Amino acid sequence: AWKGEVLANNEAGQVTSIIYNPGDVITIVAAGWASYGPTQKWGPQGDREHPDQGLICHDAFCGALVMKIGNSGTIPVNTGLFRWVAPNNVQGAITLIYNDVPGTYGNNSGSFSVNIGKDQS
Amino acid sequence: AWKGEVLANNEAGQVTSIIYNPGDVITIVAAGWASYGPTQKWGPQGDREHPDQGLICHDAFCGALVMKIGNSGTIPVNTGLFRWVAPNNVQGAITLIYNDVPGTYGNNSGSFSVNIGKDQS
Amino acid sequence: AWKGEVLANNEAGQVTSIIYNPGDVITIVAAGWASYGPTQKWGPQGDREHPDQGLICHDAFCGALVMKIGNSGTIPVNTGLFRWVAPNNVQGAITLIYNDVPGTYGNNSGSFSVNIGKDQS
Amino acid sequence: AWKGEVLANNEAGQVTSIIYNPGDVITIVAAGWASYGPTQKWGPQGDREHPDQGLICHDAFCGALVMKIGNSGTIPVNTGLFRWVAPNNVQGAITLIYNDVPGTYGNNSGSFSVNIGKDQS
Ligand SMILES: COc1ccc(C(=O)c2cc(OC)c(OC)c(OC)c2)cc1S[C@@H]1O[C@H](CO)[C@H](O)[C@H](O)[C@H]1O
Ligand SMILES: COc1ccc(C(=O)c2cc(OC)c(OC)c(OC)c2)cc1S[C@@H]1O[C@H](CO)[C@H](O)[C@H](O)[C@H]1O
Ligand SMILES: COc1ccc(C(=O)c2cc(OC)c(OC)c(OC)c2)cc1S[C@@H]1O[C@H](CO)[C@H](O)[C@H](O)[C@H]1O
Ligand SMILES: [Ca+2]
Ligand SMILES: [Ca+2]
Ligand SMILES: [Ca+2]
Ligand SMILES: [Ca+2]
Repeated sequence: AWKGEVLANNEAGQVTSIIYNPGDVITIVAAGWASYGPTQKWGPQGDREHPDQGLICHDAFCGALVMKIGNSGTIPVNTGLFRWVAPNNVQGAITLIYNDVPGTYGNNSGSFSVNIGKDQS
Repeated sequence: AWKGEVLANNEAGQVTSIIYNPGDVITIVAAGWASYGPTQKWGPQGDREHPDQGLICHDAFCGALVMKIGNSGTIPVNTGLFRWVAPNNVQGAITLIYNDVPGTYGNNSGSFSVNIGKDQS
Repeated sequence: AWKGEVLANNEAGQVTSIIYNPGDVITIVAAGWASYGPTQKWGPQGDREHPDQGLICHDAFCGALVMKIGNSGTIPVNTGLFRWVAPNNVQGAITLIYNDVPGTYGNNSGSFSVNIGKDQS
Repeated sequence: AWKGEVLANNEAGQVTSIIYNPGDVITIVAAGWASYGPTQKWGPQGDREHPDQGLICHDAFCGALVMKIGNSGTIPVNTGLFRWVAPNNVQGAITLIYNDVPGTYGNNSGSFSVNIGKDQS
């Protein structure tokens, strides 16, 4: 398994040791509090009231946890994924990223703690 | 494994099909949006700004997900637990409960979608 | 999980650390060479040519690996069981035993090396 | 997971659905009775008394279960593998094969029933 943190201010995102291969089943659990700028903080599902001004993932809220698998588009993680199979034909290293608008990470704060494991299959 | 909804207004809580036995390793993933009364909604970590006015779980925020195992006291769940082993001598049915003040659940709204599975041991 | 040795000359068999609980899924893998008396040796499936002269398990060959779960009768194991669920209402410690005729274990030799794990459920 | 039969008389072997990838933990359970020619039959550990006359796998007995992983050389399976990882730089499709001398498969009979699963990591 992999265990680490994802900083809200990291535009590049946090590379993990997990390589998603075809047929893999994985479980992700994410926790913690972070901000895209404001004083308030939000958990891994982010801020359901904030408008999307060009987020790196249009299928999750501003301040939510998202990922890429290899060269893929952004995929919502939020609080996690239970015994999940990639619905698309994606393969490769998982990178975790805080959902914010490109070029606006500098004022972000906080972090999520994240576990990723492969399940039986 | 078990998958189901934990209603915010369900004061008795949601009994699951999971019996926790000594040595069991479990994973929980919880998602969704709910309120203890206000117009706003919060995830399974609840509302970090809201004071404790007599919650069923003093170790989690108002609006968070908690559980009991058989006749245990409440245990925080929040977004979930990854390959978790019970610290205390506990056993029996896992029940999932929305964290609010007893007798104040009537004005609650939303639900959390929750998966629980036993892991390889 | 549990790992250990099942000696062919141990009429009581080997009590393992595994407590089989309702709903568990288990995997057993057994390996090695053992004898019920002759200079020849046989693997965990035993000797398919040998008549049953009062074996502890009538559903496996003489020299096979078998088990008991709590107060059950003998259940054939042979080379192992893959993601296996016990009959309804069978529960308790798993005991591994070499299949021979009671009172005839003293001339036995060799052992099976066995792994038992709980699988995801 | 994969489940299927490996015939003793199939020189090329049984190609499975399992692609072994770097990091994968696998379990195999093999069972059954087969012959390399004589009237006797042996399980997946094969015949410990038969000399090696140019077997496809010098590390296992004649009549044992063996495998190839992608372009690897033969690797013993015998009764199976419990939560096993392959050597570095061994990867690809698993093919299961009865251990005999090339060109001598036609007088073989019987089959092994095999299960292969990927385990939690
Ligand atoms: C207290 O935090 C904010 C309040 C409003 C905005 C807006 O930019 C905004 C702009 C609007 O019109 C131009 C608008 O509609 C009238 C609106 O509706 C609520 C919000 C952004 C932020 S944080 C700000 O968020 C962005 C991400 O969207 C970046 O993360 C930035 O670094 C943050 O400071
Ligand atoms: C070389 O070792 C043996 C040879 C024959 C027997 C028989 O008792 C036997 C008797 C038969 O008919 C009367 C028979 O006819 C089909 C047969 O066929 C192969 C074998 C047992 C044994 S080992 C002996 O085995 C027993 C368990 O069966 C005990 O484990 C004992 O300790 C061993 O010495
Ligand atoms: C070394 O391998 C053998 C040698 C001889 C035989 C016999 O068929 C045979 C025939 C006899 O009469 C004509 C006989 O007289 C009593 C005898 O004594 C033992 C054996 C079979 C085998 S198995 C052989 O194994 C190889 C692998 O090593 C191949 O799998 C082959 O296909 C098998 O036949
Ligand atoms: Ca920002
Ligand atoms: Ca309330
Ligand atoms: Ca004996
Ligand atoms: Ca042959």
